[PDB]
Amino acid sequence: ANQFNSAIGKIQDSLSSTASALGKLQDVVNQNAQALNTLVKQLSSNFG
Amino acid sequence: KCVNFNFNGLTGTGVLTESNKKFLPFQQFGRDIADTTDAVRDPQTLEI
Repeated sequence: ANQFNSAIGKIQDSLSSTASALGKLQDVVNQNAQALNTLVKQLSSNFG
Repeated sequence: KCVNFNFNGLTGTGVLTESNKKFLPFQQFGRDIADTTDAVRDPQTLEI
């Protein structure tokens, strides 16, 4: 009972202090944001 | 209303909405992160 409850409490301190554990889901948004932003930037190019 | 907006520098289309954005006294227009002009100062009166 003391081991299970103490392990759950460490999750709150791990996600608050360390934000890189969720970086797997952050790359999904970054790859989608960089793909849309770069796709827009080609409209200003003259393309010859 | 959505119609053609041409102020002295360019021809475009959009809807005018009063916002809190401010421009320099000698500044005409400005662009967003997409390299597209989101606002143009009135060539006659002073407004953004």
